[PDB]
Amino acid sequence: RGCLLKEIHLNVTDLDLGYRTKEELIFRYCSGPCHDAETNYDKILNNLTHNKKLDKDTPSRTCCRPIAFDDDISFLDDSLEYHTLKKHSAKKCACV
Amino acid sequence: GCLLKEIHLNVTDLDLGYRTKEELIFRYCSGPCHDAETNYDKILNNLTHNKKLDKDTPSRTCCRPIAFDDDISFLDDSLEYHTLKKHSAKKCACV
Amino acid sequence: RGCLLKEIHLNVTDLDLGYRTKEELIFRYCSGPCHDAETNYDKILNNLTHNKKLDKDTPSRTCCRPIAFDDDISFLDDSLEYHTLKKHSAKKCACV
Amino acid sequence: GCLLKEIHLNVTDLDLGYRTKEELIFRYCSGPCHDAETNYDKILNNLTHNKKLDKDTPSRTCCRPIAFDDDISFLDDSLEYHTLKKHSAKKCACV
Amino acid sequence: ENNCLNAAKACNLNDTCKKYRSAYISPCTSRVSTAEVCNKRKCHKALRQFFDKVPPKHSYGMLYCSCPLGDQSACSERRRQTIVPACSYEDKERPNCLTLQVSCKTNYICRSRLADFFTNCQPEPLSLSGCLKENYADCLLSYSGLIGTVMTPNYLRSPKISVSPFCDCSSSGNSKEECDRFTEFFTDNACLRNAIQAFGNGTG
Amino acid sequence: ENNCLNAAKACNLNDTCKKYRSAYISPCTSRVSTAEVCNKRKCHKALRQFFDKVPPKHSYGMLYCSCPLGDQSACSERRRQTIVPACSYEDKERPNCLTLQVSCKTNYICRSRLADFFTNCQPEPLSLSGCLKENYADCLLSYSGLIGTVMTPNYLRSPKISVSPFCDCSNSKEECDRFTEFFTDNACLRNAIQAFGNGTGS
Ligand SMILES: *[C@@H]1O[C@H](CO[C@@H]2O[C@@H](C)[C@@H](O)[C@@H](O)[C@@H]2O)[C@@H](O[C@@H]2O[C@H](CO)[C@@H](O)[C@H](O)[C@H]2NC(C)=O)[C@H](O)[C@H]1NC(C)=O
Ligand SMILES: *[C@@H]1O[C@H](CO)[C@@H](O[C@@H]2O[C@H](CO)[C@@H](O)[C@H](O)[C@H]2NC(C)=O)[C@H](O)[C@H]1NC(C)=O
Ligand SMILES: *[C@@H]1O[C@H](CO)[C@@H](O)[C@H](O)[C@H]1NC(C)=O
Ligand SMILES: *[C@@H]1O[C@H](CO)[C@@H](O)[C@H](O)[C@H]1NC(C)=O
Ligand SMILES: *[C@@H]1O[C@H](CO)[C@@H](O)[C@H](O)[C@H]1NC(C)=O
Repeated sequence: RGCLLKEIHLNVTDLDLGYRTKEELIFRYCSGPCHDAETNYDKILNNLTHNKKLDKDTPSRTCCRPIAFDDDISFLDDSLEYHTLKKHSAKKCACV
Repeated sequence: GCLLKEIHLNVTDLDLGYRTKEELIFRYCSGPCHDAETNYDKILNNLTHNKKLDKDTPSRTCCRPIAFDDDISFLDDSLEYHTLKKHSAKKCACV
Repeated sequence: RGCLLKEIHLNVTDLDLGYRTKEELIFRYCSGPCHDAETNYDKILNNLTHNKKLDKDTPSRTCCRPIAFDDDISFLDDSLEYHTLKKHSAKKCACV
Repeated sequence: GCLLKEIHLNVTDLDLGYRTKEELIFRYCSGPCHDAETNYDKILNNLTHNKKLDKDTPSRTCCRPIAFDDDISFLDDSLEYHTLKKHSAKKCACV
Repeated sequence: ENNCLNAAKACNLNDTCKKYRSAYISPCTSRVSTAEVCNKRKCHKALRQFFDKVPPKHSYGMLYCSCPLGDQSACSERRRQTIVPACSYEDKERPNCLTLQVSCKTNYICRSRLADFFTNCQPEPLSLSGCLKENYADCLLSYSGLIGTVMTPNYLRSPKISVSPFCDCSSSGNSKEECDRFTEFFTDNACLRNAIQAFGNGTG
Repeated sequence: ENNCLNAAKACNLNDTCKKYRSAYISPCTSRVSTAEVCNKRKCHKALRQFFDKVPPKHSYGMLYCSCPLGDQSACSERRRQTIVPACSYEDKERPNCLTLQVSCKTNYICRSRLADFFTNCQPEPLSLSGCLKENYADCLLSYSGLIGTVMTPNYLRSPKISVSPFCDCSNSKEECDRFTEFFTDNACLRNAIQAFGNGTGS
């Protein structure tokens, strides 16, 4: 648990991707604590950073990220042209 | 980008509470995953910039291990055996 | 061949399961003697208990029990609210 | 709850009529089966309290063996062999 | 006491009816989320399966049970709950009947049943029976054929028998006349009313 | 706001309508070559799929959305682009209507969809509804059922509501004028499209 999917209603313009339209969308993202799913690999990384054994590198630990992307969404812009977006929302999450 | 690195260490360099003079080879993932970002990542940055997602702070691409290395065992000063599993990375990838 | 399946016609209220309804049902149970299916294990338990070798453990001998439960039953109570019961009647018996 | 127990006995302590000095280990099932209760059981308890069922006393969940142990053979005083089957429990379960 | 309750008694004492009655009660009553009260799709699929495999003596004997006055009696309410209306009938949104006719006409099975209903339950004021086609049985089946579909009908809380689908004629536009003719064929139809009453008369 | 723009919003917010709307926009908006603007065959197959899977409240709410009757209104333009006419409707050569009927009648599905259209959308000046058959729904479906065939119709730019296939009429010509008039000026079709819009709007 913890790592969980959350939803929001936005204008297409709220994504600030440069489009010019009045359409709307529903955006889903992954957010939550992934402390419960840490491996010995993660603990070692945390102890190496504390003791500065690994001099400079900053390896990453468990991340709450999407493992499945949502269906594609299409919209119509002010100039009567069609645009389609892929991999814009998350369908399923996991501590990975 | 997301590449695997090696680092020779003691078994006590891991600060896991073990008592031994044994040694190990530790492999970790470190690299940029910028060339593998998607619309989902760009949307998150833009929403966190204008602060539409005021409370939360979701994660973008993470250079993480997708397969762990083999197990490692060692003997301590008290002549007791210990085995670790999932302690080093075998292969990395942008997740 | 002695552990048989018997039938009884009852009110739902005759089961005293807390319901208030005028619906009816057919209840089926197992009853019979399992002396024909006893093994060395049973007659050992009978003797050991007589000798009191076993410290009041009183293990159970062969029982005439169901091996297959009947279909579920649903009824409507006096308050116009639906209920359903599972594993209430016996479809097949056997000396277990 | 329904568990398996062991006892060390003589073939004579079973009072099956045998005359021998051989020994054995007898395993049986004993424990409670309240966790494996079904409505069918409860209905039987409520009907026996009342007198709906006529002198039937049906049986509720029993703690019984679901698998018997290997056979056992012994030699009696008269230099004769006997073999017993389905005499000890190998696996128990609420039935 | 109540012909409608005697129909249930006969059903639970019939192995085939008992099995399939519970088959549709459980899905239409088992919640799946704080928002959803049931899996409406699986609920309708069990209803249709109930009227297909349960013999008609028992299945329809419960749906058309004879009640003195189907308004606010125990007999009337037991009959209203036969299809579990909280799951199969009602809904969060009440559609316009034009949109509901379009939705039914896309699906082949719904279209055929709706066409058979308006053909076989046509009323005729000059007929002693009330039905133009002069066959109660053909009208009952056609109506029952709409239960599990998007056009699920159920008894309304009225003095006399009144059934309807879950649709309304809110539009004040000129289409209100064609919408009224659709609902009136369900609500006030002397052929369907005589058939339902006629069947309960027989299984009483 | 436009009833058409609100319908598109309601589609994107419905997972089923969003998925299948994107399913037909992509092929009709993906260029296969410099000469060919799209895989018209795959564009038509995705349109038909959109009207079969999406519930009618959304699918037909966008197609038959209510406009203010303003000439070249934003709603009307949005509604006109509903089918991606640049790929499904338009074509290099405008055929004669006699030849287009022969093509539609060779394909069993188009033939039936056309027969169902004429039968169910017959006008009647005497009828208050305008339809001889007196069922708007049966006329709306028969029309939409043509949206994925060679006889694909789409709105024309007029002050009124006019729909036409991609055909033109030029020995005998009156029979061809009757065919085009059945789409362009049919009081049964016009009244139905303005009935659904009244119901699925506010
Ligand atoms: C099903 O229930 C009926 C009704 O229960 C009776 O009335 C209750 C108020 C209570 O007093 C119960 O103890 C009663 O049994 C049963 O039918 C009645 O049975 C009694 C006992 O013989 C008899 O005197 C009544 O005339 C019966 N009919 C009535 C009360 O209307 C019936 O036995 C139960 N079992 C079935 C139907 O299988
Ligand atoms: C088999 O029987 C013998 C008796 O013949 C049991 O041995 C006796 O055990 C008790 C309790 O320790 C002693 O007080 C006796 O002196 C024993 N008798 C002899 C002759 O040694 C023996 O315990 C039995 N076998 C098992 C497994 O219990
Ligand atoms: C959508 O756009 C309107 C107009 O800019 C804005 O007020 C609104 O907050 C946006 N988001 C939602 C969910 O309506
Ligand atoms: C291992 O331990 C020794 C001291 O016992 C230390 O000098 C050495 O640096 C350690 N290994 C590494 C890789 O540093
Ligand atoms: C739709 O509503 C308008 C406005 O009331 C009305 O003039 C028109 O006749 C209606 N069309 C229908 C119901 O088909």
